[PDB]
Amino acid sequence: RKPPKGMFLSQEDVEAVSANATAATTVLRQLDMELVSVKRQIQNIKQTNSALKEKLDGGIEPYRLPEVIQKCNARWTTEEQLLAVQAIRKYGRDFQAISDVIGNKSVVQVKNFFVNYRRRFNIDEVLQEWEAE
Amino acid sequence: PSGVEGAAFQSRLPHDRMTSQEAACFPDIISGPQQTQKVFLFIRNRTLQLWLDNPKIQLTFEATLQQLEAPYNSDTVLVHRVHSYLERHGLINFGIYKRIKPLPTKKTGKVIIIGSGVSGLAAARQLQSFGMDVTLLEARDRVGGRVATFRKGNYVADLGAMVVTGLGGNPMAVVSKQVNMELAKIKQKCPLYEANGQAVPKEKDEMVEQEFNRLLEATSYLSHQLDFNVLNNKPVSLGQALEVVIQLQEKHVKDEQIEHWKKIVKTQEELKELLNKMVNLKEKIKELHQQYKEASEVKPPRDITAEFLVKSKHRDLTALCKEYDELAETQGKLEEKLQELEANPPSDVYLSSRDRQILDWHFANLEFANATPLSTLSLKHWDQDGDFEFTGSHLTVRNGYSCVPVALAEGLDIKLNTAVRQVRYTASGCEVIAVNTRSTSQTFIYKCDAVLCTLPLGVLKQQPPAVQFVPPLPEWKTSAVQRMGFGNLNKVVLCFDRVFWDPSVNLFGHVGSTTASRGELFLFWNLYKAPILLALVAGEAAGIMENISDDVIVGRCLAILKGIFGSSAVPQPKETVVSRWRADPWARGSYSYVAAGSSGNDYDLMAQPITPGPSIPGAPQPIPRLFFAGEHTIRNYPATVHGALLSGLREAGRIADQFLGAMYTL
Ligand SMILES: Cc1cc2nc3c(=O)[nH]c(=O)nc-3n(C[C@H](O)[C@H](O)[C@H](O)COP(=O)(O)OP(=O)(O)OC[C@H]3O[C@@H](n4cnc5c(N)ncnc54)[C@H](O)[C@@H]3O)c2cc1C
Repeated sequence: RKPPKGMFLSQEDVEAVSANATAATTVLRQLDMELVSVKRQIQNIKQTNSALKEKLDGGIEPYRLPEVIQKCNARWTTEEQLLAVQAIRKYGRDFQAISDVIGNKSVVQVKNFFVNYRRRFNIDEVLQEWEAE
Repeated sequence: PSGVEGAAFQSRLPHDRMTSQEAACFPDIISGPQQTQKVFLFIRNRTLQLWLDNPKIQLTFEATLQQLEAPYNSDTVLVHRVHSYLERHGLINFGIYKRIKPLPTKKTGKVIIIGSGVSGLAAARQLQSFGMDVTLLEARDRVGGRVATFRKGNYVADLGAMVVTGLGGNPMAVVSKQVNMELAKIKQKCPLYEANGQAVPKEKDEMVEQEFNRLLEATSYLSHQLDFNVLNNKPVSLGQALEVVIQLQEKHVKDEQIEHWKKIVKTQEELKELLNKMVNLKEKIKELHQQYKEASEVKPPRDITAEFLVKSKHRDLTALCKEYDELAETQGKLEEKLQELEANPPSDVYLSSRDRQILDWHFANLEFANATPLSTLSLKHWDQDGDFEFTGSHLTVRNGYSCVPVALAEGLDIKLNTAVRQVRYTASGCEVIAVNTRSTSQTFIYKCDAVLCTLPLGVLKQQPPAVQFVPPLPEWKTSAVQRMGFGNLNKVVLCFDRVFWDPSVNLFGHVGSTTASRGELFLFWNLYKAPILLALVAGEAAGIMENISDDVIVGRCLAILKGIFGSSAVPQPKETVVSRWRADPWARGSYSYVAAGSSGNDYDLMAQPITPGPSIPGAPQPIPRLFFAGEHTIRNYPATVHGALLSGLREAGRIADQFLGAMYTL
């Protein structure tokens, strides 16, 4: 059998509330102390977070850059070949970043680029440099 | 139940099974084949049915056999044995009936019965009914003892027993047919009225009550499932066990809040650590924007490394603006999750001070029923007799319960104002020494074969002793007396000239302001035809209230009633009476209870008769001389009138078996 519903009586707890004289008021005060100590610690983190909240006021709206609606393309302008080599130097293998920088190349076209021009732009060496930081 | 099976149930017997008692008288039958048992059981059940269907005339053996039909009328010795057994042990022809056969002219054996209580009277009638010489000694100037009824003018109010606790299997059912007891049911709806004098709301009342019953179930769980029955060598009380349960509920309420607020802070701390991530990312975003701005200030045409800067810093920034937006969305969830948590707090308290006072009333009512503070009741055993409770509504005796013992006393040699001082019992017989209560010098001596002691437990408990036993009662009997509990509760009778309460409300409560005074005037009954309100003192309060003037107690009652019914509506009472049962020397308290460290088994010890030592040494084992009855001997029906009645019937059977011989054992 179990206790009535919403009545809690663990073996362990019975022992603990009876064990000594006033173990009742002892255990019940430990929790009154514990509660107020958690209630105060709530106020700290509330007030701490209220300050951190206020710093972010404004969001990042003054720092937002408009949308570049760029159409993908097969051809590689000598321009964007050079943008690539430099992007490789700064980003290494983050083909997404390299694609975003160049603007008009899909992420696969970037991966292909690595392979086609690999020899002509010493792309090995270029990566060794990026890795070296 | 109905039929012959109804009679078995109505006589507290299992219809389909032979009792242990029956096995002793009919060992041939019960060891015998299954068929003969069923025959027996029918013959028995039928015979009871007959008696029950008309308890105002003696059921003879002839009459019984008359109504039997084959195969059951075939064996006439069985039918005679059964009838005799039943008759002997007061299952039939008990109480007040017309003797078909007038009593025998000559009596056999002399028995002295101490006390004209219902137990005493019941035995006396049976013993006399069996043709013995019976004489009862009553210290009081009236029969009934703890059945006491106040009468003045047309006011009639029981200061002693009042309730018939259901008729379903109650011997008093049979007695009510035999004696005009004006039996009115009790409408159990009892509204509570706090210290101020304002009724408790339905919501409150129902909540607290339900909690009270839940707390009780809880104590049972501690007792039976967790074996929480000893603590620091001492037995655990119901009182202790309720505290422990209540504390554990209070403790749980705190444990719950702790866990809820700990869920807040853990999540609040996630938010803290997130806001830091957001404020540092904003700082980088601020700086990076500036760099992109500066690099974009360099007007074209420009070489490709300068073009790469604008592009890379553009990408880098929209990349960081992505992060910050994802973190802004995460912040939104954790911020709303907070409001849910702060909106769904666990219960503030287990019980408030105002609930806890109402709960104390529900405890006071239990202290009232058991007639003792809950600190005294055995956790394991306080309710053991509760499996044998009768069915049906509880009723009051409208015309006063004294009608019953008075009816039983008719035709009995009762010596009133005769206080037993000493009981001597020896192999050869017993002498009982009493005095006249009015002049203590005037001394009486009664010689008899057997003594039946119906002295209240409170009297048996008295130190120094009111009654001396010679020889002294054996260790096993006296220890049982110490161990058992003799409780206390008192009634205050308020007789008015007008009804100012609700005539549809039978009973209503008052809620005391402290735990310490929960019992004090905690309940009022309107149960009588006349305009009388009865007020109850229970629990710890009862014993203390016995040291307070009647006038003061009536004051406190009126005060409370002014509160509930308005200061105008409560006149001065015409007549008032206040019981002080613990004070009363002829019953030192109200009735028994199962004290902590007692069990029902003590009630059985108290019934066990005493057999003296042999007069001449080496002479054979004597007959039992000193017998015991009264409530407090009857394990399964203690603290009741029916219990007393039943104990009386029992001892009469036992004594008659001893001194008149049992022909029916063969
Ligand atoms: C306030 C109150 C309310 C109660 N309400 C109920 C109820 O509602 N329902 C219910 O079923 N039961 C109730 N009871 C219990 C019931 O009254 C008893 O259980 C029953 O009457 C006891 O019968 P008895 O023969 O065992 O003892 P008693 O009735 O006390 O009889 C014992 C007799 O012995 C006499 N006596 C004592 N000392 C001596 C002496 N030294 N010499 C000679 N004689 C002596 C007494 O005066 C008494 O007449 C109530 C009891 C009380 C106090």
